[PDB]
Amino acid sequence: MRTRSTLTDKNGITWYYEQEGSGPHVVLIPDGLGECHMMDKPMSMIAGMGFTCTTFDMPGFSRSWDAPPETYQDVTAQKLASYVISILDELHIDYATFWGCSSGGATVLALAADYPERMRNGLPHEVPTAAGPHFGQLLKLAEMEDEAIVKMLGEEMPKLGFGHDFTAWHELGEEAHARMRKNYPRWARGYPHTLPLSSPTGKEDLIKRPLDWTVGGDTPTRMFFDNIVTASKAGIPIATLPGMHFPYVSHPEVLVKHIVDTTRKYL
Amino acid sequence: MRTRSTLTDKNGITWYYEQEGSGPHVVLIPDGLGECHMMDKPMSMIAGMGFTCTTFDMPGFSRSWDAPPETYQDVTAQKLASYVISILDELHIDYATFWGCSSGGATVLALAADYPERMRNGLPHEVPTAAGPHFGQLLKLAEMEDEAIVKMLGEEMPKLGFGHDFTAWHELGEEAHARMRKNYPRWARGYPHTLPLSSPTGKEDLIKRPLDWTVGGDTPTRMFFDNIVTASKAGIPIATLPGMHFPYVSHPEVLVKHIVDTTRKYL
Amino acid sequence: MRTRSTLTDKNGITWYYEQEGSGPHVVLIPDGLGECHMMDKPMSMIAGMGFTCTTFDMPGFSRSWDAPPETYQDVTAQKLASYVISILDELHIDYATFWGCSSGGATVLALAADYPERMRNGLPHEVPTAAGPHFGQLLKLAEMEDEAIVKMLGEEMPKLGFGHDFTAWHELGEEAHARMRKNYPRWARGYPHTLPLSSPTGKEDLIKRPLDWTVGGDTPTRMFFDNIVTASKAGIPIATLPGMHFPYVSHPEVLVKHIVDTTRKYL
Amino acid sequence: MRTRSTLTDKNGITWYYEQEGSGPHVVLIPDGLGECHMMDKPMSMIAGMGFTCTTFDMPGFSRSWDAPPETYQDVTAQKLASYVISILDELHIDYATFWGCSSGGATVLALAADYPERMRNGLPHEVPTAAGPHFGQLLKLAEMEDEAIVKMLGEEMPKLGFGHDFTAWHELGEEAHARMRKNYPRWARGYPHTLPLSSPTGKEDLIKRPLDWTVGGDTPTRMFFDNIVTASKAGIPIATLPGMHFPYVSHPEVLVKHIVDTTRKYL
Repeated sequence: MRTRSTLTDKNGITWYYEQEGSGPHVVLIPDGLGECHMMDKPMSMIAGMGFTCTTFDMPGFSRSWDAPPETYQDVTAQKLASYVISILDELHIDYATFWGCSSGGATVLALAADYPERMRNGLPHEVPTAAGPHFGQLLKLAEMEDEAIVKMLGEEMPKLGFGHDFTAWHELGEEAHARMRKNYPRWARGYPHTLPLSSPTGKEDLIKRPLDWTVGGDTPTRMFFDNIVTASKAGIPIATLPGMHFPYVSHPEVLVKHIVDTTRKYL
Repeated sequence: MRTRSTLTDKNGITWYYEQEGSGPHVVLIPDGLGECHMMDKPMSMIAGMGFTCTTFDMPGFSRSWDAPPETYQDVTAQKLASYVISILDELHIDYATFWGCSSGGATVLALAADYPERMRNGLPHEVPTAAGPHFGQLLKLAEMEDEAIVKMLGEEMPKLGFGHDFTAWHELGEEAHARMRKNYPRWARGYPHTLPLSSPTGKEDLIKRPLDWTVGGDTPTRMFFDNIVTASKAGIPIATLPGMHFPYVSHPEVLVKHIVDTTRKYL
Repeated sequence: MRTRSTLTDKNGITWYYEQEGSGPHVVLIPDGLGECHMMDKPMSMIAGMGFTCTTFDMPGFSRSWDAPPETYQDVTAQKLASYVISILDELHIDYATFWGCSSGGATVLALAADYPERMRNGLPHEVPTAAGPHFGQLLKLAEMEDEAIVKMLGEEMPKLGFGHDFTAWHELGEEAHARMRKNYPRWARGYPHTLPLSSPTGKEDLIKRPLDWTVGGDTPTRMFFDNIVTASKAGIPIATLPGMHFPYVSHPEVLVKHIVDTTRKYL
Repeated sequence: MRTRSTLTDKNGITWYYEQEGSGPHVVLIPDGLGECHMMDKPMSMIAGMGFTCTTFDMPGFSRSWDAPPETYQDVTAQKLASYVISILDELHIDYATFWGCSSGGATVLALAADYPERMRNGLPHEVPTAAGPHFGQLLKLAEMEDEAIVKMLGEEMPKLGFGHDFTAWHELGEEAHARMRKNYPRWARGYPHTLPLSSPTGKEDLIKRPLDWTVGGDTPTRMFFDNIVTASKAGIPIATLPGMHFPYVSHPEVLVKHIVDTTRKYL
């Protein structure tokens, strides 16, 4: 069923990746934490609908930890899109539906803007576009702390702040949380400062390929208000889905329903 | 300071009203509960900025409870707008800034659509427009229950669902909560089933007068998402202010700052 | 089934009281708030088991608030016991089971100590014996504040501090909370400073009559730890029943089961 | 500094142990999870008071998991006491103060009952003595589930149920939580069926050595009510300390103050 492997890109990234199913390609880009096990529960549900689903740990994170520092420092949506294109090319994928949340969502936008020939349709979720607007207060200062306390402020927050199902978030498992531990400071040093102003949100870029922009049902309106305003002004289908920042974690069944339903409209 | 009185208008409504300050007129329309004491803390702060602030209990609610049944049964935004115009005329207010949340917001829009000559600028907050767009549990069924259980289901829900400031929600005082208890079943019989369909949200009505549409910063996105989409597509300035459904209760200082700042742009 | 009245005893207290049922007498003494509507749901369930249940508002509180200041200032367990004896005499009760929580529980203990001829068996719940028993807020300080802020510190804390069944706490209804609001400053001025030192907890006094001492199952252990230690060292049957400080509000059915079961062992 | 090593005892247990400081011996036995990193913050604070502190992971758990199945199946307080005696002998500790919570507390009691010559004074906390003196699901059924879901109900419950300082509980770190993951199913299969009944709580056993029995300040009264009743009836010093089930995690400083003060009274 699920297959796992490791492979290297000309960039020097040693990716860990997972695939399951057959049919049209769906690519699940993780959020900033870069832990693809968050997709573990949804993927089977997606693949069962007649799709081959692919995911991977992000460069420098979890089992993709063997990567050059430039791939997880000063990170931009454009660089992440290039990395996704690389791993995706190496996996002999031609053209695909892309899901992404947070920085991954930014990546999705960068994929729509700059590689439209490779996208059937895009699904971004809660894209950060402002300095500080991802959880609550400025993450952009967390880099000043020592690693242990960075991981401790981060793993102490994710449950109530956005991943608001303690049994599911914790159902990710202990090996995954141990990897996320080491992911937190790398994310804080490379993902908060640089990602927000790089999400391509211009009308023409958002319109190049079919785009379904979503927001967490229980997320406070102010966090990703700008997403809604931008999408609706650009004419992008914008909607809410159950959960907050990790709909695939807190509500895997509704996440797969949304993924499949949207993908089916653009086959 | 605060002046209070009771007066009858031609509809047969014996209004209770409050006024404070001097200067341009600001009218604070209550939410569906119709209890104007929720504005008690904000009003002084607004009036201190050089404004005459007027509020009142809604027909059939609290100290305006002595009113004909049609004024609080099968309630529509149009009926509420006519009642507000009546009380505004008798207080001989010519033209005013109007604030309204929920049904009051629906009233404000109805005031923009059908009485634009009387409105200087409008402020609606969290306008109900759908049978499902509400952070409760299908209000439109509550009318089937007994009065006591309607009021107790009511008073248990808005404190965390609609205010999220328990000490502030509760500082309203017990005479006010005593009125609100008796308001709850009347609200359930007359405000959930008829009011959502009646808010005029067409572009043409929304553009007649200056309009600042707001949503609670801490409201989860799905509750009034439609408000955001509609306002942004129509070109209406839309933003978030601290609080949820009762910003004047949970966050009075920022509520008055918002009211004053917006009103000052349109004198 | 319920009968209500008012009557005056020799102290000058104008009591409000309620009675229901027939059979052996059970008297439910309120907690410090002195609001007998907290027993509204339990009483019927007790009365249906073949008992006439009597309750009343405490002197100076709710509908018994027309009372001399001496009856609700510098309050002691002994004074409360004498008042309860007076009201019971006027109601032509000779002999009865007594329930009491907090100061009422203190009253029960004093009734066991000084009026053993009048009680068949006693039930006290979470009797305060120390200064500022509650962990977080020092009740012994509330008297320094003004009435509004006292009532707001009170009505705002009891719900999660004392009941943790919010839907039950307010189904008490509007009038009950309206009375309790005004009860708070009187309780704060008269009940935290003097009641804890007056509970008769000597071995011989606790043994004069059958005594079942209870603590809320969900109460933090330290709040009424002393109750457990004292009762168990004296050989008094001590157990917990569902709820915290207001078991008759949060858990009426198990409260009535406990009252009936214990009373049934001593007719 | 803290010293770390591994060693083998006659039972076939590959123990991981930690030691710090000099002076009289204080031994900190883990709760059922058997993870001694929970003592990481307290130990230094104890050592600074002039004590050599020793702790270890319990057989079959965390870094002591390489152990024969009999040491973590059908676990009794007596077996755990014998294992603890083995590890203390191997570290050539003669006589010491022992702290223990939950099963570790049961062990402490078993050490007082059956090895009193080795105990300076004993400190047990929240000893399980019944199959049902908690709130929710019967722990004795958890073994019927698959390991992943066993770990998932455990890690999802204790943070708010037993160890309630989420920032501290999570401050344990991810390597520790990764070990605790694999600890959960072994605990469920070997610790809840058999342990509650093996704690020696008879008066004669409890009096053999100085014993201070404690309960969590914020623990609900019903969880370890039996502990309070038993200790008070036997004449054992019984008191509350800040926290719930993991005081050394949630409130390390006061845990260390308690350990040191009690130990110093019996040096």
